[PDB]
Amino acid sequence: HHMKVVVRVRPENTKEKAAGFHKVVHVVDKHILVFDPKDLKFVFDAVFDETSTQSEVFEHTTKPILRSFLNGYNCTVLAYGATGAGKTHTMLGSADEPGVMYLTMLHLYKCMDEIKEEKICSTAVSYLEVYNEQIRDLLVNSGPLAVREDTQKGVVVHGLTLHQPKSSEEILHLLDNGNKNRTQHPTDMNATSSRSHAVFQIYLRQQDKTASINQNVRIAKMSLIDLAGSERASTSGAKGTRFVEGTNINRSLLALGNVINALADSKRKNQHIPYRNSKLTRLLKDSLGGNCQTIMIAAVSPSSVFYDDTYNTLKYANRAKDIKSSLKSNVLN
Amino acid sequence: REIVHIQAGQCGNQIGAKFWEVISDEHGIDPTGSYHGDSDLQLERINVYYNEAAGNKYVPRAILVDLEPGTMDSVRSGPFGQIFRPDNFVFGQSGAGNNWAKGHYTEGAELVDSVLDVVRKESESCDCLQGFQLTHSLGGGTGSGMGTLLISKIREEYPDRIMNTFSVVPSPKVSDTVVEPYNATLSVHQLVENTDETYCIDNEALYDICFRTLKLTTPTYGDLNHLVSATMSGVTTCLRFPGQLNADLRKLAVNMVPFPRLHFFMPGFAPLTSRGSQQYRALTVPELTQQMFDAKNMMAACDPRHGRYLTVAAVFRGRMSMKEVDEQMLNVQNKNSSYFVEWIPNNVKTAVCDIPPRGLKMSATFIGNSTAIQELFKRISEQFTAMFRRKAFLHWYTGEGMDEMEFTEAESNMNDLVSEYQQYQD
Amino acid sequence: RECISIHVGQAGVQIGNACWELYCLEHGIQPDGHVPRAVFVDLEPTVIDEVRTGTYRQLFHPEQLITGKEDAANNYARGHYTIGKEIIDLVLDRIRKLADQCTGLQGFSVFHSFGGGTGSGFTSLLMERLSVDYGKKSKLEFSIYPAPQVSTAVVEPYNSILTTHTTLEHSDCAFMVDNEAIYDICRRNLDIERPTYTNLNRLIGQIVSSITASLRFDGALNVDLTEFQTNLVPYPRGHFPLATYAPVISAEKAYHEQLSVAEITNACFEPANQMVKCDPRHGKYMACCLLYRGDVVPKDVNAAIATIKTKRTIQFVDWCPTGFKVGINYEPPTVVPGGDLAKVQRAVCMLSNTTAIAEAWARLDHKFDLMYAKRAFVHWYVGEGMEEGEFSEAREDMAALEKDYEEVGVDS
Ligand SMILES: CC(=O)O[C@H]1C(=O)[C@@]2(C)[C@H]([C@H](OC(=O)c3ccccc3)[C@]3(O)C[C@H](OC(=O)[C@H](O)[C@@H](NC(=O)c4ccccc4)c4ccccc4)C(C)=C1C3(C)C)[C@]1(OC(C)=O)CO[C@@H]1C[C@@H]2O
Ligand SMILES: Nc1nc2c(ncn2[C@@H]2O[C@H](COP(=O)(O)OP(=O)(O)OP(=O)(O)O)[C@@H](O)[C@H]2O)c(=O)[nH]1
Ligand SMILES: Nc1ncnc2c1ncn2[C@@H]1O[C@H](COP(=O)(O)OP(=O)(O)NP(=O)(O)O)[C@@H](O)[C@H]1O
Ligand SMILES: Nc1nc2c(ncn2[C@@H]2O[C@H](COP(=O)(O)OP(=O)(O)O)[C@@H](O)[C@H]2O)c(=O)[nH]1
Ligand SMILES: [Mg+2]
Ligand SMILES: [Mg+2]
Ligand SMILES: [Zn+2]
Repeated sequence: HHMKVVVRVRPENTKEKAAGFHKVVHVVDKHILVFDPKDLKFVFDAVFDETSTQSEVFEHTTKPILRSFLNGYNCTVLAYGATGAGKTHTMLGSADEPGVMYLTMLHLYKCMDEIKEEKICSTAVSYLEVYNEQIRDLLVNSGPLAVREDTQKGVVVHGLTLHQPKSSEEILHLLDNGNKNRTQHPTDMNATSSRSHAVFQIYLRQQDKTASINQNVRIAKMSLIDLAGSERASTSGAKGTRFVEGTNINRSLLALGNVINALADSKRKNQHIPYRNSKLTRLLKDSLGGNCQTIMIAAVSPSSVFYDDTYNTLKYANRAKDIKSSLKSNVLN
Repeated sequence: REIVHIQAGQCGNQIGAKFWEVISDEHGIDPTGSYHGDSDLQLERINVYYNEAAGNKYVPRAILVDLEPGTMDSVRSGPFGQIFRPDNFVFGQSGAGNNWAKGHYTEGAELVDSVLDVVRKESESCDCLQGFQLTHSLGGGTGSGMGTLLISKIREEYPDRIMNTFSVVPSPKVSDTVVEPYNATLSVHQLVENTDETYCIDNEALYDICFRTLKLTTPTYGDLNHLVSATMSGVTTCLRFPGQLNADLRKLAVNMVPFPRLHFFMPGFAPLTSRGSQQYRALTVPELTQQMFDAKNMMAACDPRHGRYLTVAAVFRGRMSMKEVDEQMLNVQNKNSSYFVEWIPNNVKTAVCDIPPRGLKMSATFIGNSTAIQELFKRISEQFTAMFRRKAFLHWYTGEGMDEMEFTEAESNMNDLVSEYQQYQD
Repeated sequence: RECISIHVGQAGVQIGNACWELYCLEHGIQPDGHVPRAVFVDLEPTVIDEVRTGTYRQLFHPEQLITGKEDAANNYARGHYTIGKEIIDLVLDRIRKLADQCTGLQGFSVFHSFGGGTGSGFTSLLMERLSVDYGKKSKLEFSIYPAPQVSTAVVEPYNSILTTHTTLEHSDCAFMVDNEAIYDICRRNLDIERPTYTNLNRLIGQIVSSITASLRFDGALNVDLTEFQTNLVPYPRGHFPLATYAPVISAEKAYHEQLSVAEITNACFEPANQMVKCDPRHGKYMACCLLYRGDVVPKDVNAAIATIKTKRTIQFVDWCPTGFKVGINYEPPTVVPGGDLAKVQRAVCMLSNTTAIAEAWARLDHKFDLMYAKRAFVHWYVGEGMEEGEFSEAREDMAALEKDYEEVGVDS
């Protein structure tokens, strides 16, 4: 159905305490939120409170992943929100906390392990970034790998290395290499800003076997998206590489925002939603556009500077809610 | 502000001789001579196309990129041919084979670094760079392959500075080459994704507009090229003049591209009257908009009457009322509300220079972003599949280190580019 | 006492050269006399260069002529954020260097052209940085808002919904002169299908002279600049009166010139004479500052206005008993030696807030939506340090300007 929108907040930050300013968004109930000035009541499929932990985001986020994986439906996950707001603390985890990427990989590994015999999966692991709208493999560090389409259509990056999980932990070790391998530079706003969008996919051919020979396989790729946080001109405050990087992030997010509006109405008519606008949205065309399910974790936070960021995170929630996907089967023979 | 022209391939070169033949007289620059300029205004802004060295030798700041010696050796051995500093000639005495793959991957790919070298010597000239002019044909090796590479590298070195492209899209009726859609579909692919302003010209749309709108019975190439070079002077150099309302490449870009594809335009000149007789001087202004907005008179092949507009830019250059200009444009927008798209309240971008084309009273360059150009990338994309299906002359590409997926890619891309353009015709 | 001026954008500079021309022309200060009291800002050198090349060349300091050799761009974002940022400091420095030299000033008469790049975007932050550095003054911005059908830029509304929202919280009183509804005056009230831009500029160059020039000049009923925003703005929105002139007669054609007060005042409220396509279609006036100049008896006025107060088809607002600031000056107008302006011995430069701009704003807002509804030229601003925020959140802004200009009138 429609992608599920989850609103995730972060404990009061030094900045928030210093403002002393009401929380931007306060949840009356975990699902119900009130946004600041006015008399704004939003409802979601789910929301999380500032008290609500990453481990609540874990359970809630991974349950639709379990469903989609047993269905064979590709899982996509979008962490959206500005820098600072909690995309990495959700996705990566806190340092202490297991992250959603580890918990969903443990979850996937669980889905295959629970039933090894019917479901024999191969996992291939493909961690990439989108930096300056160039795609690079994080695991093989090289020049940006050429973008191709498949013979039919759908955009694939050739040369994204695969690995199979030796253990669950071994993916974390390689994935931390992928997490350093994305471009990062410190900012005033973040201890470390992601300069790029990061996309952990895996290629799971999961042969279900029947009779002597074989049944159908379900094919899932799953996708963890750590978007870069948006910045602004006045927020960047630095020209040069910092501006061009920040403007390159902002063009890609606009392209994505146009895609979401076009899906909601103009795609219901036709092709029009512009998958072409970014490298991410070209690969996302066969990922989301090819199959359900997606989930967006809109990270917000209660700072006053994050007001434009978080408000436009919740505007993005309305846009992603306005997106209805049908569920779509994914089967190979 | 500034720009640095680029003469990719023979055609883009041959035209370079005509673009610079013109512009120089539009700037009083004799062969190696200086500014003889009949006025004093044709000099406060020249820097856009030249450099100061001697004090009489303002050299054109272009690049001459070609794998065929005999070509640049005809442009350098003729009229204004002795104005380019020899450093500008980036030749490739290799076999300039008519293959897009031979000028983009195998033979052009070597000569590129010795080009980028100079494109940087000229960009790091002085003041502030605006962008680069690019001339070429989408129907050959050194044009569509090597010249499309030159830009894919330029757009990585300065994703800030603009990129105007003057492409000679393969004319319908007769193709002046055989693999044409191969060299073409492969370059348009690069164009849609690097340059951000393209002005597509058709050797036969010109012949028509040059044999019926000029009673000219023997339209040599020098003429076609001359006509084209007349528009690209009303675009750039022109707006680097004063005006009641002036623009510049960005205004033209920032008013004309609703969607980042880049979009391709269709230039049209204003006073296009045969010599002696037709010198009717019916150029008050309603006669220029009469001109520019007709079907015929669009240097493109396609007819605007076959598809809405997204933007228009009447870049006038000749003293006129900002009322009889800004007015006329309106009635034009209402007589043809049918074809003009609606989700843009004012499609038209009126622009007004002061000084006109040297010897004329009043002109106006037209830069139309119509959805009608859909019916050309259709054409090209058809000719592709009809021959790509049988891999026709494909062994000349693969045998040069190409890919069977590379042709697939370009067609599909540029074939999608057709799709999108229809999304606004509706 | 004084009022600096900041002519921003090519157009705000062309109008600036013109208003600046009419000045010395009525003050006996030829090409090379005193010193101006203003600055000139543009991100396109070639235009401010027309003030450096053309007439009035040496009447300026190369210090009050700011340029950014770089790029203009017909987009707000670039001109506000990205590019126009780099210049602002330097710009400010002059309106802080020129603001210091004087003696107890009153404000800055800003000149900008709403739907431009340098005129929209840059000034948006210039006025921005002023309302903080001198919140204790007058900020009267003289705008040339978008022609109602004869716009130029394709994006115009993007640039003018963004200059309005950013300046709104920063101006004191925004004068407005519509470029197209002036051409009607050049066609209908002067007869000429040859109106160069150089003429509309002579005309605003006139109405404006009535504002500062002659009013800061002694008279029988002086009107400070503060007096305006006081007697002219009912509410803190940087409210936008309309400029109008009376003896807009042709200096060649007709000649009834001798058109005693009783006539020139009635010629202001007829909608075909108001430098604005905001024809009083319903818009109740709420305050008018009739600036007269020349030979005018205060009874002729305190009677020629009384007749008007009782025309009722001129319906003033309810909550406004009397909304007529009579400003009388002495020195008659001063027409260009041989332009096309009549040359009378009296004029009426009436300006006013009308509920009428409830229209003009509406029609300009609706424009914006049609393109924003498809993002049109949005990628041109986002790529220039803006967001879905500043558009959608400046749209919501003017939305409460369609409701504001509705609620302050139409109701009792
Ligand atoms: C006596 C007289 O007035 O002669 C005119 C003339 O007869 C006409 C027919 C000219 C003539 O143009 C052509 O015949 C022509 C030939 C090949 C391709 C295209 C056009 C003219 O040759 C062209 C020439 O154009 C210019 O001088 C412009 O500055 C033009 N220059 C060039 O194209 C140029 C030509 C040779 C060498 C260097 C420059 C220009 C236009 C736009 C931007 C920059 C420059 C003009 C007015 C004339 C002649 C000389 C007969 C016309 O063309 C132009 C571009 O103005 C053709 O229709 C117009 C109307 C003119 O009245
Ligand atoms: N009255 C009057 N209006 C003018 C004049 N020049 C331009 N305009 C109007 O102002 C707008 C044009 O703004 P532009 O000249 O495009 O831009 P700008 O505001 O100078 O700044 P940039 O976009 O960065 O160049 C249009 O609506 C014109 O009709 C002028 O001299 N007088
Ligand atoms: N819910 C959370 N609980 C506690 N602290 C958090 C939480 N979420 C984020 N923070 C902290 O806030 C800071 C920024 O979080 P981070 O996840 O890196 O932001 P981001 O949204 O991904 N930034 P960027 O890549 O530039 O987008 C880090 O120090 C996090 O540990
Ligand atoms: N207008 C125009 N077209 C030209 C000229 N020369 C070649 N062409 C066109 O260019 C195409 C051929 O490509 P060509 O320029 O020979 O390629 P290259 O030289 O190998 O890069 C044909 O469609 C020709 O009509 C010219 O001087 N003017
Ligand atoms: Mg982050
Ligand atoms: Mg300008
Ligand atoms: Zn008389």
